[PDB]
Amino acid sequence: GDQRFGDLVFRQLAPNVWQHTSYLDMPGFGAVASNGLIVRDGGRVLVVDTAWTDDQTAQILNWIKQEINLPVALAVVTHAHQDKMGGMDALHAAGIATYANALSNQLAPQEGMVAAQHSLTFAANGWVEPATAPNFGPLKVFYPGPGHTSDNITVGIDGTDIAFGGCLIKDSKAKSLGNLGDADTEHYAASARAFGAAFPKASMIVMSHSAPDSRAAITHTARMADKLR
Amino acid sequence: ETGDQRFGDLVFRQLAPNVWQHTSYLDMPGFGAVASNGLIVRDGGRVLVVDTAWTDDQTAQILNWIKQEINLPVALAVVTHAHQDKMGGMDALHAAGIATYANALSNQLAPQEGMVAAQHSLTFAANGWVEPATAPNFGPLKVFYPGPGHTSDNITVGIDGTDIAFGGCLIKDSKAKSLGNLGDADTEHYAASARAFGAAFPKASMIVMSHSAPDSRAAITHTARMADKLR
Ligand SMILES: [Zn+2]
Ligand SMILES: [Zn+2]
Ligand SMILES: [Zn+2]
Ligand SMILES: [Zn+2]
Ligand SMILES: [Zn+2]
Ligand SMILES: [Zn+2]
Repeated sequence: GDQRFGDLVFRQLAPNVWQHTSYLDMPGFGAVASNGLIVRDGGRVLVVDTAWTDDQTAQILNWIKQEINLPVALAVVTHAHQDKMGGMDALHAAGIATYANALSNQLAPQEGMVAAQHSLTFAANGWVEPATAPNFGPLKVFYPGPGHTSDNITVGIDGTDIAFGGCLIKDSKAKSLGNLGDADTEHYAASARAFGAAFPKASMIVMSHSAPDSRAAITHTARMADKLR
Repeated sequence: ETGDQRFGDLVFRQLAPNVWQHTSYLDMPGFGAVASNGLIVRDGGRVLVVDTAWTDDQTAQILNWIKQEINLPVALAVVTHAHQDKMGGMDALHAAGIATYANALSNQLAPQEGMVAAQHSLTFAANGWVEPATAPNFGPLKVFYPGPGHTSDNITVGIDGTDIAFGGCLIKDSKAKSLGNLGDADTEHYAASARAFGAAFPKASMIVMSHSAPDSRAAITHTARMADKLR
């Protein structure tokens, strides 16, 4: 089911949804995968997360041209770290409208990232303010609270079984929560639980640094996070 | 101390013709007391409040002093993050009929932090400035989100037409040895957030903060210098 295309891997998850995967060598870790999503919505394609690099991100656009052949209407990026935002220039070079949590955009310069063009804001219950998410189609954006980072956001894919936890969620086989360097250890557990509650019927949980898992990934992550506080 | 006024457990100091600092104290028997400061602003025929006191009773004491001393209606309050010193008195504000505003994030965190949420949520652009439709009829209050620092949700307030800017718990005074309550702090971004506050209110010469008396702009650069060491 995996398709190799250059140094990237693509996996179809549903009739209109694919997972993109890109790799970066990290000392002591070796080659580290990061996953995002590609969604076909009518005559448009919507992207969740860049690849680690601009060149890899341009390859996502090339793959889309070959396999889907619809224009990319927008991309949303799920926090200000390299695996999610490292390829912003490739999107901007291509004239693609980009969106991130306002806070991600504010942190981007400190994090060595290029800010997205547009900022999302959120209600007190975590749901995106819809005026700030123009023509997002099936992408349903939820801010679960601080966890992996202060700015981390999540995305449900309406009309499918899929929700995307980004780097907040790890799979049920994980022994750790990954990079906690920028994490909120007090609030991480509640944020993970809030993600689950926000998308209560998603059965396929996609995440940045594990292959897709069932809903146990959410609970297992929350329980690991309980031990941080 | 001369010129300061007392009402119950609260102390008030006039900082400018239309601006007072409110000070309340959390007593922890056996140790002493922790002061927290907020602001009261007279804006023509109404009053605006920045931050509650630690408790509902203390906050009601603020409101009664306002009635006694200023005798204008309190239109709204802005609270600057979801911790007890800033939001502990929300129920008293609501019982008094005062409309309450906080960062959306403060409102989201409030249940976990044991606080009552504000009635309305403020949101912010990527440059930190409040999205104006979320802060209707705020008069001279200019609300700025400097980034994560003391907490993820901390906001700051400048008072237009005055030399005053309020850093809340983000800013410490310029003789401080440390940054104080770092339990919920963002150690990586704190220094940048402090600096961003300074740049947002570049002409403010009186810096008001939660846990020190008013200082000059030196408080900002000292805070940032201390914060640089957390990284
Ligand atoms: Zn990350
Ligand atoms: Zn990641
Ligand atoms: Zn960082
Ligand atoms: Zn605080
Ligand atoms: Zn405080
Ligand atoms: Zn806390």
